[PDB]
Amino acid sequence: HRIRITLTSRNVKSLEKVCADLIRGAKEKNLKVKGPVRMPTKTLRITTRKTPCGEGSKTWDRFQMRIHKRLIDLHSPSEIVKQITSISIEPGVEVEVTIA
Amino acid sequence: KSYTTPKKNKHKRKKVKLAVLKYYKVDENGKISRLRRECPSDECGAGVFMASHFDRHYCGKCCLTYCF
Amino acid sequence: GHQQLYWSHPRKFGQGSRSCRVCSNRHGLIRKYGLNMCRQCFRQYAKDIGFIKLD
Amino acid sequence: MLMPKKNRIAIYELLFKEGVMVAKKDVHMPKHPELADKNVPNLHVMKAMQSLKSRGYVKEQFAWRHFYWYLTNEGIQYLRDYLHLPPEIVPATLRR
Amino acid sequence: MAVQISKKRKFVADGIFKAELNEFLTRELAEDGYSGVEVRVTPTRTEIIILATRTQNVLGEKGRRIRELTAVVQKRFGFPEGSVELYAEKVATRGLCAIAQAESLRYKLLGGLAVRRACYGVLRFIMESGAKGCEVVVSGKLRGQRAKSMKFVDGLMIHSGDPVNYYVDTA
RNA sequence: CGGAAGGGCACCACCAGGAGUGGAGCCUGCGGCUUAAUUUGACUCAACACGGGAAACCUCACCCGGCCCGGACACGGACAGGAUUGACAGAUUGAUAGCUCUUUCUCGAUUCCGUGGGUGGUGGUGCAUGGCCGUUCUUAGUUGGUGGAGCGAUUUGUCUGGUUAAUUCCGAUAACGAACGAGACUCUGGCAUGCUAACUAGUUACGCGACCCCGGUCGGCGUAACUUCUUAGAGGGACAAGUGGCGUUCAGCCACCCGAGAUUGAGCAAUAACAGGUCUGUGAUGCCCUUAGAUGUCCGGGGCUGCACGCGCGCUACACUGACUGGCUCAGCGUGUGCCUACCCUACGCCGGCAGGCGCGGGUAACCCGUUGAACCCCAUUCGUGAUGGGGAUCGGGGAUUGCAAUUAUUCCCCAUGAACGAGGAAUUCCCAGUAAGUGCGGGUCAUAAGCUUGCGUUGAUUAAGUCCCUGCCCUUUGUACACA
Repeated sequence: HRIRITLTSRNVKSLEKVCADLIRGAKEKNLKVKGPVRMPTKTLRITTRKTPCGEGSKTWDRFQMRIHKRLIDLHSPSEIVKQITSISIEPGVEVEVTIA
Repeated sequence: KSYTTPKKNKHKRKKVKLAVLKYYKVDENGKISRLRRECPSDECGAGVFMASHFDRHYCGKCCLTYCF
Repeated sequence: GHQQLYWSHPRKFGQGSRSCRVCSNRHGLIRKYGLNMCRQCFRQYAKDIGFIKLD
Repeated sequence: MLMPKKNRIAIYELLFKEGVMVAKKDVHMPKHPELADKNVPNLHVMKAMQSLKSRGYVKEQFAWRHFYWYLTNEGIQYLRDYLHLPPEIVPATLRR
Repeated sequence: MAVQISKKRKFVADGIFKAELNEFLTRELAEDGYSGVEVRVTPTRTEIIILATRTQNVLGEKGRRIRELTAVVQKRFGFPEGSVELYAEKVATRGLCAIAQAESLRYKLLGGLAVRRACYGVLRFIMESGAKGCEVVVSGKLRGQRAKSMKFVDGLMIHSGDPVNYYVDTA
């Protein structure tokens, strides 16, 4: 009954809406909830050639995506969990449900 | 360009005329006589013969050799 | 022996086993994170994958 | 291009039950991942279907590793004339 | 899922899947006025929205071309039958989607219209639909072998900074 | 264009300095030579650790030999009294390539031969190209409409003076209305004792357990709160904001109080052009060539690693601020089990000095490697000016890893061999505040692997805050017989 909900989204502000929606979605249903943990992001440093050939000066690319993750624990049964996460889902945020 | 060594030729197939006539010998009765030996494999039991050469046998696909 | 000398050479390792997934060329590969992609098309297809140069 | 009748029939039969059937631009693969039951090696599906692509009965399109073949209504009668199929049964992409 | 790939490798594969399937459809759906795609990832179901201009040609024969695209992803990318559903949508204010007239320029050039006359057609349409500015470049071989470049620029346009990322469309 | 002037700017420029290269060793790439290839492209800034190119095979684009057609489709023959695919042996072969050769058993219409023709090519043409990159150009310049001047080409706007990093503005003004570049915009850094959250992190107190004589310690366990240390969301915070001098006192400038910042770094970066490169990144491509005895493909081997020589990017030292041996102690970039894919980071106890091998287990990752006990540097002995305990080039013997395959020592470990090198000439490269530089760790390159490079961490300075002396950049005036300038 200590059900874990994980939020993974590429965007910064889009993940902020959904976690705050689940903050509002847990208080409106009045269940014991552990707060959404603002868990550190990771940057994928991809530094390659800008040039296809070997002619030109040495320039290096700087590619970086900062995937960010949250985890929310609910002290509620499984029926309540599937009611909330199945409504108004966006492409940005992925939802993962862990019972333990 | 130019080629010094002549190319090795493709194997021209030796066509056999009336290949089934040289499988059996005819009798005036209603019987058939078998000259070559059938293969004892599971894939081919009776409809496939073996290459009865002058020194040892061979089957086409299952690769079985009957030496003497 | 055509069917056995065709693929007698192992490709369990080496740089000829892995190539690009568009050009199928065997150079400039970014093997990291299981991309299996040449770097030249990676910059071209950076918008279709997501990669942008913020900083 | 000498291929067995079991490989010959299975290529044409899969093309009729679905309007599409895919392959890969990689000759060095033993079995087609779509059909893991029969042999159907990749060099058979590229070249025997290319006989159908050469006479203009299918749409041809490529996406980075894979050839995509959209069978048209003109090619349905070609499979009907060869595989002896009734016209009542229809491809799944024409089903509504 | 059994092998349990990491999240770092998943969005790389998700970006690859967003790259390959979009690029698969661009070369195939090029005569229909491609404008962009967007896929929704959900449990047990794969919802994808495809945007195009001419909604008459997005279906073919009562949705035959729609159903052909349902089984292509079913066979190559490894998805169950019925787990993916495709919805066709119509374009609003299509004169501001830069790739919409980009192909429209080609079929006039490929069809047999003049390089000269087709160029007026695009710049008239983007002003007719309403644009604050534009940057139309046509380059290549013209009237022979030597490379000639024509650039038709009028209005407001920004080339530097973050405004390039999300305020303009480049085709 | 000016070895014409007036200005402004720049450590790919100077002074003052600092650290280097060119001197020695080794490695990489290039030129030349040679052989069957020592594939090739690239040649001032913009070629020369460049093509991601750290090559036993693949990559390989080259050569030595041999398979195979995947020549589809259409046309004429051909044949079921058989159109064609395959083969145990023995010779040959590099092979258990029936590749062929003397000998026959299997195939059933997929199909063979000739004609159209198709396809493939890291085949050629970057002076046919597109696209991409680099450069012009690290600086600030440019374009439309109306209007004005000139018969016209053309020109104004796009600028005297001040000021700015700037065509930055004030301000004059045949200019006005606009637009781009810079500016603006985005990412990150130190300031947040304030909010949200944190049992995938810690803090404070205690419960015990253990040590020494009430107190001190335990990343030894667990717990009543919290984010001060760990992190990310909204944010706020800097604007010359204020004061005193300089300046039409306007644009603005200098110093100072307080405050984490009174000039942090990076991405993007206007019109237009380069006969710069890439056809060897493309199922992106025009034209030409081959297409059966193949410039298509596959396998085996060799080269791309050769060596009188020259050059460049790099590492190591040339020693006492140093070498060695022990004690010691502090990181965040990161990364980690894969569609095919046959391939993960490793904890622990062990065998062995060692490379390595055997059992289990954690981790798809703030959980585990790991609390990343990383180095120079701190301390204590030996060394003692000796090319010597600096230096490790060369070379021999031995042990395993990766790999089917290392021989040209893949790669590492042990012993031993112990060369030059005494601070490097004419010259030349980079840098001014966590800056040059000393130093180590991640990612790509990887089956085995960093002498390269992108990032990150430790330690961390000398000199200057100026100039056009040299070398380059942008304007104005000026003269031209130049206009591929």
